[PDB]
Amino acid sequence: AALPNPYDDPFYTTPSNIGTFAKGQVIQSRKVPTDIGNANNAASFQLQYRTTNTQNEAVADVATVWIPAKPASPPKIFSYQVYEDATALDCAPSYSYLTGLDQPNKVTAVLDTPIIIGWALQQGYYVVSSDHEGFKAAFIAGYEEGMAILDGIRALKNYQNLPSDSKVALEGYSGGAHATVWATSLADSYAPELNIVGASHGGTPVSAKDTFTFLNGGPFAGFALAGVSGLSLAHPDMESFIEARLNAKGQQTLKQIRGRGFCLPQVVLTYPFLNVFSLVNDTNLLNEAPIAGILKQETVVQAEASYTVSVPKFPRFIWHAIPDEIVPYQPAATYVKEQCAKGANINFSPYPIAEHLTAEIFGLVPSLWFIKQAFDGTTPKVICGTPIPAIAGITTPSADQVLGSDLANQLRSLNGKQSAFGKPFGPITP
Repeated sequence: AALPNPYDDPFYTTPSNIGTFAKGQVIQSRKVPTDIGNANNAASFQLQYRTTNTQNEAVADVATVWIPAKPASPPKIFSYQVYEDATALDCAPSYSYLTGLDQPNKVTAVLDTPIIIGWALQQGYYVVSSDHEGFKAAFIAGYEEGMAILDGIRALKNYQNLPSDSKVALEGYSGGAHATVWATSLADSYAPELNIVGASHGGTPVSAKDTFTFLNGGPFAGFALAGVSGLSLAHPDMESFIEARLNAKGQQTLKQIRGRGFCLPQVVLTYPFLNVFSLVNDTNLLNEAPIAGILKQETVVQAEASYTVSVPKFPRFIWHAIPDEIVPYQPAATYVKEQCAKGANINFSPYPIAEHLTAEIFGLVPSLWFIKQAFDGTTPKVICGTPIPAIAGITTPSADQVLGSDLANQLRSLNGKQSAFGKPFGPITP
């Protein structure tokens, strides 16, 4: 690619004086060439900034920002979260965004991603996409991800000298939706000064445990293992518990998934029909200390949580395939149900006839339209959590009206094309 592998780059290291930096303070910046940056005539930069990890230690992270040629005013920050879905450093979004084709997780940056970030830049929004997994690549570690994203937004504000009351919106799907919901959940306590006006996420993993039990032993069982890997990297007490119980097969498998170049496509292809419990000497692994307690912390479902879960009050759009075969629908429906009961403002779009990858496209145009409405202060008034399948041209403007001819044609060409997961994308409308 345009830069060396992150493993070979001192930009992806925490400096010794990291404790002198405030949360979201920029340590370093560099100009980078990106596919999206070239396509939209927007300057892209990488920011090394200070953030906080799960163990509450000061650490560095990297985010990619795009500066629109003609910015909207007042300043609007669009925070985009990718479905990285891996536990290796070079799977980082920042590296995948670069011009080049050899990045192992390149696929996460070339399908619907350029359309979304492209659209935001054409609106004049400043765009930030953080490496939400951090330098340890702790996949599905909620506190790690949420804090990294919120500091990433702070980093862009600091870098571009944007006003303290700049409007913020967040968007993501799949693994990116987990990162997004966690950022919105931690915003009140960790980053209350951020003017978050809206959020939009779909195919959302809201419970680490429920996603694990859903995926384990099936064709996408690699993500169950990746989740175990990522949580362990974020929780040292879980790491030690699992390592002591790993058999010979388990020890080599855990090393493999954390190895350089092992990213989303490798996770998909390598571990179909893997039972994660065959890697340890205990089937009751999840119900035991300290794992049971950690899983009660690594959820935004109040019924499962061992803490009081935040209820973001700003307008939100949440979509999901009811028949989702990768990220379970019911935990996400329960989350919406719980949030609405405690006073959330959620536009809920469950699709009765869809899959994980087809709902990714079905909810895209409505997602972006909702975000523009959140920025303009014109989100529709709905009964919280009432099922309204969102359809471009019916419940929102058409793909061409929202995206323009160029980006809508790019979205239409995704129909029948292989995704990161191997499954094909479908049409814009169900």
